[PDB]
Amino acid sequence: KDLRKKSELQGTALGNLKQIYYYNEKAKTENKESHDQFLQHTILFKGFFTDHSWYNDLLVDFDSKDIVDKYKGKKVDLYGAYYGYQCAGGTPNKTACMYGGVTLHDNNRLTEEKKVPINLWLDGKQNTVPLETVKTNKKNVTVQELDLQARRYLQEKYNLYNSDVFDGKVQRGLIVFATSTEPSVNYDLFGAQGQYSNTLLRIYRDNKTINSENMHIDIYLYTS
Ligand SMILES: [Zn+2]
Repeated sequence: KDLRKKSELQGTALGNLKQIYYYNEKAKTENKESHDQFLQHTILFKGFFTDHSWYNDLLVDFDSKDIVDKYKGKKVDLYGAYYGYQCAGGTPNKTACMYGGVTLHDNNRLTEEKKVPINLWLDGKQNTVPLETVKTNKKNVTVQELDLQARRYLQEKYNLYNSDVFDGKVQRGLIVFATSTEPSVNYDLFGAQGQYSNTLLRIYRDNKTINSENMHIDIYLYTS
């Protein structure tokens, strides 16, 4: 208990979360490099997009200058949710923003696609979840990549970010990313801050990375 209640979220926020985890498209590219910055806690990827009608460039925000230095210049893979609202730094009017979602490319490939085990409870009762639901090709994966996939299943299966009206029964929820080599990382499914992207997605800014090898996800849902 002590997770945020769905009712504590204001108007637009709920809709924007559903926009984020169900409707919007995600960025996903392999082998990209750049030493281009805007602000010292950022890395600017010019020409990131090449078939997207609106956007051209991509500005990734990080926690600090230190973290930037780690990927700056290196060959990286990108996987995350981006937005255009209140976003600038690159090609004027054609830049998209994104928090984290960057891992080092070289030596992070897995011979085979890893399917991440999901244990799910609804008011205590266990519910079986298909294994192809969440998967990755990285030894080291950002929590964001796994998180985006898991919440999409939660939307489809449980109408998670829908209004009570449109069959949204879950009122409180918690997602846990468990690993043995380290302490777990868990998110209050209803704890995002703010109403729009730029603020809601700020949770992936730490660019948290966990090892996919022998790891699973725990989800707890409550209709009250
Ligand atoms: Zn567990």
